[PDB]
Amino acid sequence: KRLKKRIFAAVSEGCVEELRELLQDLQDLCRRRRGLDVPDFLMHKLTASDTGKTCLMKALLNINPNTKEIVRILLAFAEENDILDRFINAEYTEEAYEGQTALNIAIERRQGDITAVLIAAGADVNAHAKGVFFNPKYQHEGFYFGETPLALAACTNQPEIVQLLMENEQTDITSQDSRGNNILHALVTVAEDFKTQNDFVKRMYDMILLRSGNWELETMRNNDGLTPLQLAAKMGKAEILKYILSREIKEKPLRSLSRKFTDWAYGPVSSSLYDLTNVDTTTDNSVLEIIVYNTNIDNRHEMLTLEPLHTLLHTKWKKFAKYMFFLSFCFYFFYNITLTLVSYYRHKMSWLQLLGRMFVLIWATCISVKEGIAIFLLQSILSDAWFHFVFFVQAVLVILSVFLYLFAYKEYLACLVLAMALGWANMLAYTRGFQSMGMYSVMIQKVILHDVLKFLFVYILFLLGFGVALASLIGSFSDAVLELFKLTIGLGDLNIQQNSTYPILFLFLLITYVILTFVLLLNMLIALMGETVENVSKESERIWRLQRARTILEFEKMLPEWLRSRFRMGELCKVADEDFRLCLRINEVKWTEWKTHVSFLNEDPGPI
Amino acid sequence: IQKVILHDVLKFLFVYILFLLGFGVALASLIGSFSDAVLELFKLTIGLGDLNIQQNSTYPILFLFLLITYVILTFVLLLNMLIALMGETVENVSKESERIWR
Amino acid sequence: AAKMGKAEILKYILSREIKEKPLRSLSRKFTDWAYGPVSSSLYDLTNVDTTTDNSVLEIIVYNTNIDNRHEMLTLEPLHTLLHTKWKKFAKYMFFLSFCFYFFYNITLTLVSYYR
Amino acid sequence: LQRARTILEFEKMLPEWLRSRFRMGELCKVADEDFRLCLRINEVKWTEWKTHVSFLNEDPGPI
Ligand SMILES: COc1ccc2ccc(=O)oc2c1CC=C(C)C
Ligand SMILES: COc1ccc2ccc(=O)oc2c1CC=C(C)C
Ligand SMILES: COc1ccc2ccc(=O)oc2c1CC=C(C)C
Ligand SMILES: COc1ccc2ccc(=O)oc2c1CC=C(C)C
Repeated sequence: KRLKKRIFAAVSEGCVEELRELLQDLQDLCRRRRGLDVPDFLMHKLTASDTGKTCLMKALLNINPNTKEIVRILLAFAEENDILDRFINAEYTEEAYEGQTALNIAIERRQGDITAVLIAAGADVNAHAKGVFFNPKYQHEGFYFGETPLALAACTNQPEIVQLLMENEQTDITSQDSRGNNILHALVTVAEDFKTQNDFVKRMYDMILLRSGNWELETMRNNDGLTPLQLAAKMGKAEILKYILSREIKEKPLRSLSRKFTDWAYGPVSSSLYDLTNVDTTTDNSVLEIIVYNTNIDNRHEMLTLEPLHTLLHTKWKKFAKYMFFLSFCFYFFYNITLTLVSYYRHKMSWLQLLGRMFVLIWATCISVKEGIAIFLLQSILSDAWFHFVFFVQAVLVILSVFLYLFAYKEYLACLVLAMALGWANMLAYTRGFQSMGMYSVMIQKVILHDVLKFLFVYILFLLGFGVALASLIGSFSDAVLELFKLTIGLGDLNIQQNSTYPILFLFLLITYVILTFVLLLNMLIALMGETVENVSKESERIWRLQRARTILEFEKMLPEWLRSRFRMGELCKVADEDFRLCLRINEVKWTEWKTHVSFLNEDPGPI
Repeated sequence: IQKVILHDVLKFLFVYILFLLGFGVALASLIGSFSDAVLELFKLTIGLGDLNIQQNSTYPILFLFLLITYVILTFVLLLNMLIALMGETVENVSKESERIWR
Repeated sequence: AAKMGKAEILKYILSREIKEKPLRSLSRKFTDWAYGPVSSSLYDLTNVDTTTDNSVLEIIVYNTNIDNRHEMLTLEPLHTLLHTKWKKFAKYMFFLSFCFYFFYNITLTLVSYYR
Repeated sequence: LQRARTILEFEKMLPEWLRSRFRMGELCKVADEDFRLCLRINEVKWTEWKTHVSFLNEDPGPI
């Protein structure tokens, strides 16, 4: 048993001669074991039974410059012993690291020739790794490359290994794994910005894709049920998503697997067709929908700047929602006027007094029904869900107050005033929907209610400290609050200063409160400017790009299907043989670079 | 910047006058008197209204609420247009001034 | 290094690791394990932590005369260890001290003459 | 500063036996005849790429 560990030590070192003679000793052990015929006696002596690690495994852990000689001897030892398939394709037995198959290790240790010999040995190169480490619940715990030796070298930027694994016979590029992912998913899953990662995730996405040659291995969906394009949306990885939409290929026999088809070019002017296979909302899950209806990811302002999203989003405003938002704006504007006039300022022939109150009741319900479902469908109060709360609350209190008049409880009038009060509050809520005027204010209403109230929570507590102090100078306590609030106004004067007890002490506590208020009110004035400059100033139009585009698709589901069927952007076009696609046309002009053109949708440039 | 300050302050004032008349009909419901309620609430911007006019006939607890909500929100809004004019009109209107001067 | 407050040398002390085998003992920031792009490390705590009467962290705190204390605390074995001591002790300790003195001021003003 | 000032100021206020429970880091062996209390921090790098030869352990994950 010491002899086994001495081998593991000889595994751990480059002692070539010491490694050889122990195998000569182990060969003599196999000779003396006649009855076993050494199937597993070879296995038992070369492997710790608790962990499943072998001699070839542990040698690939510890890399020395004598490692290549260790490999060629270990493979020479197994081949007389005829158990190399059992030897090389051994795997881990514990639930962590589960089935690692140290061909995986040599990829991770980046040894190309050592990898080539194991391929030349034949090592089941589509070996699915498992284990809690390879599929971690947390980011700090493990590393999720997607359980594939091919995808590992892809994820670890070793393109020659990606090249060398590419032309094996039983490679099976289309493989799936635990969590249901394909090789492109993990490439999306493991990606960052141009900071901290430089374009290899893009390029290794490209390099494997040219070998593919089929629309499948993008049409596949995971166990979550998502395409790599869909998973690009849900993960929100921006830099890969730019590459997907503008993926064009000049090289002829596989120009089919391409997007952004070049329509025509005539010198500095060209036109192009961006594909709409799954971007537009004609399908239940679309690219544009997932980017809108998620708050948890990040960075939604960046992704919407990208081109086939950006123009298509602009067109849907122009043909639908600029009419739709202005119409919704005018109806609720008439609704608030309809509330306040017939409150008490104004029943047989008086039709328009009665039909006016009827018009209030019918429209407030449909808002309350639609918002009541929508709130029940769903973090939230930071953006737009607190707003959709107030629309529902204001609608109910209109309905609730009139129903108090039916049961004649006297608070029907008082609840009616609160309903009309919040009716103008939601009238302020449409002011963000203009391009400019609400949006610098509304997102800073998020900020100015935060920063001034924390000053006011100081200041009201700063108020009541001085208030009980002067009340001790001889409800009168509530009157002392009202007296000291006049000092903020300036209404208190010299004659009220003529105290009964200690005029010298009463003269001190006044002027200390005056100056410190001038200290504090100047301080929040200064500190708001230095903090909210250029950060809240930019984040304002960020949410303006959000909450507009939020509502645009929210208007889109409100339209009927037959009227949607008229308004379909883009057009059915033929980019290749036996293919017909709806695509979006965008004209543009470049001047800087200059190239002759070989890829054409048409010969004739102009619109026919 | 008279081109600019008439644009940016009036859109605040078109909010604020509409922000005025919403509170104006609310306190008028607390018992032309409607035009007098505008003149009463404009005194609050001046500071002329005081404690004795607060002694309402109906619901003093509700009349105490609608005053102080208008005071703070006015201090919110008038501070907001003060901040937003500085961050927007810096260095762009400041350069475009001498452009038109040329 | 702490008392003089020389920052640039102090970064070299804490992350002083050596790959060269026969003297890898005289090293700090021991590499735990690495698997591709993910690695773990062990920063030593020979004299940094306050288990000894004079420690590195103590001298950086309890001096005003030197300079530049914001720079030195950005350094790594200080920075994480300082963050952990907030989380396991002082966020409970400061909030508890905050609530007692908050109750204390209310306890002062009420029984002044109101009751 | 003043946060981290008070943190160590709270530290001396604690008793020794309760401090003895809360000891950050762990006793580990980095070399022969050496045992040290050290702090573990995980991190991720992408830019440079090197094969690894210096190891505390062969097995990456927490056991
Ligand atoms: C009005 O159309 C919209 C609407 C929303 C967004 C949101 C993000 C964005 O970056 O772009 C957008 C556009 C395009 C604007 C123009 C001037 C072509
Ligand atoms: C165009 O109609 C609109 C417009 C705007 C809104 C705003 C919020 C909302 O929840 O509902 C709305 C509706 C639906 C009302 C009807 C009568 C179908
Ligand atoms: C709350 O933990 C603290 C406390 C104090 C300091 C002081 C200096 C410093 O630069 O870093 C600090 C941290 C670390 C914060 C995080 C979020 C890891
Ligand atoms: C946790 O206890 C606290 C909390 C906060 C402070 C603040 C300043 C101070 O000088 O002393 C303090 C103490 C010690 C009091 C006791 C009863 C042991």
